[PDB]
Amino acid sequence: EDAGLVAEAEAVAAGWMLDFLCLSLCRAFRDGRSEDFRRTRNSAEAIIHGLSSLTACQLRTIYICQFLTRIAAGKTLDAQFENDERITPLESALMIWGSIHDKLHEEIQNLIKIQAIAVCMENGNFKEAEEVFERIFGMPFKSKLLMIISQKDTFHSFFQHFSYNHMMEKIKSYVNYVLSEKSSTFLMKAAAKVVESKR
Amino acid sequence: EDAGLVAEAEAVAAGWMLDFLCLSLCRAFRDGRSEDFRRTRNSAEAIIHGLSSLTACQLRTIYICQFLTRIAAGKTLDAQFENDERITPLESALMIWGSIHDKLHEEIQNLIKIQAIAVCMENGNFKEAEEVFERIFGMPFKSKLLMIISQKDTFHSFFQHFSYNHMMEKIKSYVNYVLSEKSSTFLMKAAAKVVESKR
Ligand SMILES: CCN1N=C(C(F)(F)F)CC1=O
Ligand SMILES: CCN1N=C(C(F)(F)F)CC1=O
Ligand SMILES: CCN1N=C(C(F)(F)F)CC1=O
Ligand SMILES: CCN1N=C(C(F)(F)F)CC1=O
Ligand SMILES: CCN1N=C(C(F)(F)F)CC1=O
Ligand SMILES: CCN1N=C(C(F)(F)F)CC1=O
Repeated sequence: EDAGLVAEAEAVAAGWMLDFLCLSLCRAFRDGRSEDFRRTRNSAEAIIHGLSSLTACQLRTIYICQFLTRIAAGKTLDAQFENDERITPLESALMIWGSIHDKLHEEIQNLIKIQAIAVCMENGNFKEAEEVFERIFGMPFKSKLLMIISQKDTFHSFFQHFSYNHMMEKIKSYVNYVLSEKSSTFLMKAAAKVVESKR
Repeated sequence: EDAGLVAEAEAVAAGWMLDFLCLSLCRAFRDGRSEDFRRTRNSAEAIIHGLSSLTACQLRTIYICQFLTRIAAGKTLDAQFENDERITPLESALMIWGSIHDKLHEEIQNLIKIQAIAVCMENGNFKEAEEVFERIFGMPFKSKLLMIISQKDTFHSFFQHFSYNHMMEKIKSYVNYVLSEKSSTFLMKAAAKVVESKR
């Protein structure tokens, strides 16, 4: 047995597992299956430790997984992430997005920027909403948005175009493109072939 | 797309990933690669959540993984496991082993029974050594073993036959049999084929 060849095969399999888990995470996110998403994300983070050197495609795959994790936790009331990063999950999703269709990219970017503030207002945390606003936008629009937060004007018309549902719809359209690109990756294709043979 | 067929294919892939991770864990245990073992074990525990119904073979695979985890942590000074289970890792390995070659099975069983006491003595925790003895053996041999613990006779000749190294050697021989049985499982075989094609 050659330890070097065994290690290379383990890295090849880690690559296959990463694509399979990204495809699973994308489907769980699209379907709103939060518990399945939570389990798949735990598996993706563990499997990613099996790769020490990533290709450009593999880097894109791990950042998509990290991005969807932060979007899925967008309205969380758990302070552990913010205690570590000193920013909210939607702000972290924005940092990832900023690296990784320029029109769709810009639309998602602006929806996340506004919703990073709006989810704080929805949760009744207006001090955090103003803190998020200062980190993102620290202009008449900026003054209007500052007045909205100041007056706790959670249902201002500004949020009809920049809504939580519009952010989720645009992100899900992007997820459908990731789903198509990865739908024929090795592991899921072999697994689907096994299932189709039993019917 | 059929959610039912997608879920079935995810369970098929979880089965393949479980066998691959068991094979990896066995090799890391045999090689003494503790950090690789730690990462592989984290991946196996996450992947196992993708199966809700296990076959008899899959149950054997998860219990082998759980068993080797407790053998690998046999000399641990971390109290979190004992705080939860109120037993030591070697005692938990014994519980799993008791369910999972009757001669080799009995030899491993008795080596773990003695070493569950001996690792406590090695660590200078003789109160735990006596507590482990009472849980396992609570007879002249029992009286001799009780006197050994009482006198802190860590290097008594009794431990030459029932040594830590003999326990690890017998367990590694059993691990080599698991390694052979799983060496041609789907995922590692496909991965090895990819690596062999690049040379
Ligand atoms: C319905 C959209 N959605 N999907 C989520 C998860 F967790 F499944 F990815 C959270 C979330 O808001
Ligand atoms: C940086 C840690 N991490 N890894 C993640 C994933 F999904 F890629 F495994 C999500 C996440 O927060
Ligand atoms: C699910 C664990 N987790 N929480 C994160 C965030 F930001 F979404 F809250 C990142 C991360 O790894
Ligand atoms: C050398 C034998 N061995 N392997 C171990 C691990 F962690 F790699 F599985 C711990 C241990 O005592
Ligand atoms: C019962 C939790 N657990 N799962 C393990 C493995 F390896 F099977 F994933 C080891 C372990 O202690
Ligand atoms: C590695 C985490 N862990 N520790 C265990 C033991 F018993 F070995 F200490 C079981 C388990 O799941």
